[PDB]
Amino acid sequence: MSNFINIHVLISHSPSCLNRDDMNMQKDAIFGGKRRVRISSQSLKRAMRKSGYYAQNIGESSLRTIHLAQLRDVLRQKLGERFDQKIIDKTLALLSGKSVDEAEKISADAVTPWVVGEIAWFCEQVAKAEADNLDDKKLLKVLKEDIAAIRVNLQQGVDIALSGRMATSGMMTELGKVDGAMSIAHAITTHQVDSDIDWFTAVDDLGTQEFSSGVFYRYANINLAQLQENLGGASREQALEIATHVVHMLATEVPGAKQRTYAAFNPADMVMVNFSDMPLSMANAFEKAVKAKDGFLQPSIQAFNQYWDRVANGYGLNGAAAQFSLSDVDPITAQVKQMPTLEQLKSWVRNNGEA
Amino acid sequence: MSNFINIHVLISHSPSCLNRDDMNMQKDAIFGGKRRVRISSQSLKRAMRKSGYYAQNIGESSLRTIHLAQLRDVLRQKLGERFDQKIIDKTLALLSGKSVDEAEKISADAVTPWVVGEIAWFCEQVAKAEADNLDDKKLLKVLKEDIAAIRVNLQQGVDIALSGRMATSGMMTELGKVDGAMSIAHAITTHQVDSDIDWFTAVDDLQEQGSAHLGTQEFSSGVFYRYANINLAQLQENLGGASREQALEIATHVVHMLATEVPGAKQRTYAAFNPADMVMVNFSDMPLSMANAFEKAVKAKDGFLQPSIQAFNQYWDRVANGYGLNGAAAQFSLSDVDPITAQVKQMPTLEQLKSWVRNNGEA
Amino acid sequence: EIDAMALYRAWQQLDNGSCAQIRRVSEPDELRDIPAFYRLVQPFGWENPRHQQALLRMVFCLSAGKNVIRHQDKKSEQTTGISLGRALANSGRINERRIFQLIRADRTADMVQLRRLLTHAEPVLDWPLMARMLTWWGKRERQQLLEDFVLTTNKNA
Amino acid sequence: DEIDAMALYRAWQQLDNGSCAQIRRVSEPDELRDIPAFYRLVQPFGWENPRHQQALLRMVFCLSAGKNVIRHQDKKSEQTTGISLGRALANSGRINERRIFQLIRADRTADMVQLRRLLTHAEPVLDWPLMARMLTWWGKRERQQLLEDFVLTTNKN
Amino acid sequence: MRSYLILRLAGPMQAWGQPTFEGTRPTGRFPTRSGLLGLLGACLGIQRDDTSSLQALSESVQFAVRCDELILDDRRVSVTGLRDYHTVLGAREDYRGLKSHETIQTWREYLCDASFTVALWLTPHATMVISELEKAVLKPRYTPYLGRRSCPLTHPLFLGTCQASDPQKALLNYEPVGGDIYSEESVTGHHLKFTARDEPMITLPRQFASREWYVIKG
Repeated sequence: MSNFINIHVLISHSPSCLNRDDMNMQKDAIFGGKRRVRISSQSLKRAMRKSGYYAQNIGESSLRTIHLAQLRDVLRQKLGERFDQKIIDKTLALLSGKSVDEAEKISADAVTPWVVGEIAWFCEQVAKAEADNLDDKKLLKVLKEDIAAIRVNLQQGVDIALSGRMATSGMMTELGKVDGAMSIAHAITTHQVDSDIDWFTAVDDLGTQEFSSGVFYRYANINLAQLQENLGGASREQALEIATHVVHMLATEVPGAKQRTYAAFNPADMVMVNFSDMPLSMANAFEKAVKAKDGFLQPSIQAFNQYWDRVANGYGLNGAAAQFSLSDVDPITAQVKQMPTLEQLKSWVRNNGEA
Repeated sequence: MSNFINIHVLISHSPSCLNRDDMNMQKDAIFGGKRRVRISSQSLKRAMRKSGYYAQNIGESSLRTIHLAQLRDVLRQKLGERFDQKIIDKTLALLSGKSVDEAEKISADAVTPWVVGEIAWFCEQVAKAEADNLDDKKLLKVLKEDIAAIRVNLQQGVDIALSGRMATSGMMTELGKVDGAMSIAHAITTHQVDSDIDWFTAVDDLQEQGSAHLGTQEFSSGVFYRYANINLAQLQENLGGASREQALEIATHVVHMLATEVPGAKQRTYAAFNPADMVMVNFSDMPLSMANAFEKAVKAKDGFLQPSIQAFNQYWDRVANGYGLNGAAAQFSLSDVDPITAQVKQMPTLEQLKSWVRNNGEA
Repeated sequence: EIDAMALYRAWQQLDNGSCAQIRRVSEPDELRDIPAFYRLVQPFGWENPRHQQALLRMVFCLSAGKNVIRHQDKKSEQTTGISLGRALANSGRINERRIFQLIRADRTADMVQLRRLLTHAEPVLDWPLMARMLTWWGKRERQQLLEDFVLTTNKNA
Repeated sequence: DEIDAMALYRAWQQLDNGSCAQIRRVSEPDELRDIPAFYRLVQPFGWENPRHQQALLRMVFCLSAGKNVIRHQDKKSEQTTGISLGRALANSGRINERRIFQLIRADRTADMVQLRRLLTHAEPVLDWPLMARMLTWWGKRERQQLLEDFVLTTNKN
Repeated sequence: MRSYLILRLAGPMQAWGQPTFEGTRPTGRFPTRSGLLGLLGACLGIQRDDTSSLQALSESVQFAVRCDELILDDRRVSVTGLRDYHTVLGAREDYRGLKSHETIQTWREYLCDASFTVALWLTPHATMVISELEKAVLKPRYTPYLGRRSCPLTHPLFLGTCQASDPQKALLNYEPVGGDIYSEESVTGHHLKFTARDEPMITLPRQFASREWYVIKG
């Protein structure tokens, strides 16, 4: 029973039109002295969130906004048959800290994530309080007593239980603070994307590099205890189910229309999952930027494996570990159960690292 | 026997923002006329302090606060089974120098480290004192005679035995001054860093995106040099007179933490959970940092990490040979590197290094 | 003199491309390297060399963002509106030592630091007053900034 | 309407050591305007009224010689005023006449610097509100009266 | 730095007086010093002739008054006023004896929708201590009212007790924040004053002397 599960992913896809800044340029980042192409974790997260896989296997995603008026209209249309409009308005008002009239514009302090199931639950508590002659103050007081009952509703807002939420006003300041379970890094390429060439000297002499594809390292880990808590006390099984869908999405999703370069042929380029007591990232396997052989993918896997060996042996990691890669690279010595397909890896995660 | 344990660590981090200032900008520092990214000592100290490894292997961290009311209630709830409530309250008042009503906002003059075990022991002494109609000033006079029996309580407050404490009022003003045993430096990168900048937004799911204004968060990656040392004599003293064995124990736990613990800042979004790539521990008579190995900012070839480590090694040769350092030294490194001068015992794993420390550098 | 609210209104209605392109500078003089700047500030007398330095400063601050500096007209009662220092102090986001190190910061060091403060504090203020302050920007206008900051912080507590 | 001198005095006496320290570092009266602690000190005493600023700047500057360099003493019930600055300086036995000479002939700013040096050196005992009035006007007449009081005192005593 | 006692004066109607020797009995917009001294007096069952106790009280205590605006269902309700055509039949014609007027008439002004938060503290020459005042306000001896006896309190006189440097700072801990404050002690950033004739001349019954409030606007 280890508390952290670490997801290491090597993914091969285009290095362009993925994640741009304010000036039409693809994001990047310097690592080990070389410029890598970067996809930013906000982008990853939101790409996963709005993905179809998520919609079909996790649920509906949170409703993030700053427009309380329009949220008011939405909540009326979506809950209006179940509570009276006045109870809805009261509830949104108590949670946001703003007055809900029928004005045209009502802004919160910041863009906040909203779960409609959660809001509905609160509507229940508000209406019940109204029938029970409770003032807002002891309402807040009693709600503070059982929070897990509020977190149960995050099973309809899993993205929030995963990546967290802060509130600055309303009752949400004491009932709505959620500490995210999943930590996720920025995707960085394992290699330099600028062509490794001095064009001056080169013109005298008139591994092979890829250009329309690049190899990215994605790291994420999930704090199971934390996920269970944020979900209102759900079981380690439900945890592991969600963590599994995250291993999948992390291993497969590319922001925008684009997808993995070899999407139609294999299901994943390289994936390793590893249970542990303390999270640790493998990015340092690429501090020394990878140099091409037949492209960048298997020299990257080679690096990943060599480093995994040295770290595991050095720091004494005897937690469960599984890896999926259909490349024949020199094998990874430690007790790392190899997985023939992706799905088998996913089922190995679903089963707490034994299947 | 050598009094000082020197701990040097080289740790490389992926893109991250592990420590920032009042305006959300990475903490830096100028060294050798170049800009290094910096992680303050405080950030480290507290990261270690509140870490899980500390809770398992060392004990309970102190409780730092200024809100004496909240602290009062905490003390009541956690000690009520062993002492009567106004024994407790009077202890808190005597130690703090402030009146403990049941007003629910009572502030000390500054944030201060409170060790619950210490407080317990004081509770005993004062119960004893008022079974004896003994005066407060006289009790002060008594407790001042034997400070060691007060310091012995810091075994349930090692972080303070390591990092010292000063108060400005209450009996602590003469009973509570601890001179820290561990000295630790701000972590700095061994190379120049020009930080990168992430231009971000927040999508509003309810409005047509349109033109927006983008936020900016400074971030970078980098190879950091951590340094810390432990004054064994001082630590023994601060623990009521513990043995050198217990000190070498705590020292070991510090080595582990300093090699593995990373500040939590921005980690949910940059996740730079990196373990150290080199750890050297060196016993000595006079503490000495190796920061000067990177005074000439390390220039990168096949990364910053390899050149950093080689820099560290070469300087260590120079200084060792120069100042004539005959002290126990051991090194752990995830890379097989150019050989440091052979008088340093290589360790294939971190735990082997740690057992080498526990055993006073002879095993 | 230079029309302020005009320049403000022009900045509020500039096209987002030009806007983002301007924001990107890191020093007022770098604005001279940008076309959108010239088109922006030409209607307000950039062509007269007396007014140039001033404009460079004003725009630089505005370059913090299209809606970082929030103008608010002075109340008819009051003789002057909310000055910069009062605004910053009112933000609650600025530390006294930032202001102190601001007024002691050298030509040039000075504007960069101010812009950082502006983005951080997103102040509501009487803009033309700020504009005047930027027109002159000498020892006593700086010292006045520190005064307003310190005195407002003390008043409000 | 008129500036309270005694209030300011006592205020300076009870100031926290850090603030006093911060103020004690000016080397010139106008530098007081660079210092937060100063504005906090003189805010109650009408700093915000332009009429009293120069005056206040001098007062504080002289006080800024030390926390108890200027020992105030009340006048005797009989006589109409207390001890004048010149008289006290002369009474100290540490001040040489030529110092006063070069003082009353000094340019603006420089005179206050010199004066503060004389005050640190002498630790005079005097009627502070009197000195405060003197600093409030500080013109030819006052400089002259200073040297005269000095001379006649040194003559009899 | 200093310990404060915090009271709330709230009721449907209040009345805090201004100089009059006539049948119209005016009100101002917030508690008068005299009146607060009277409120405390009533709590500390002080009879009207007890000049010693009255003087002790007056020299011991000082006040700061905050004007709290009412909010109902997220709307502001301004303090308004009221004039009562107040009649008395069989009223004394003279101080001695029993002849009386058929009818006399008076006009008395009240404050509607008013509520105040008061902070009081002790003087350096205090004959009293705050524990006393707290005990009294919690268990008054004479009936406590808001100006006139026909004006009940709708909220306990005791609000709390705390410690600070300003009155302003003290009052910050207690909702609603944002109202104007009239204090007997100066607050550094603030320069405006407000003249009144609140101060009871205890040696001379039912006569008041001029004083000045310090104003801390919100």
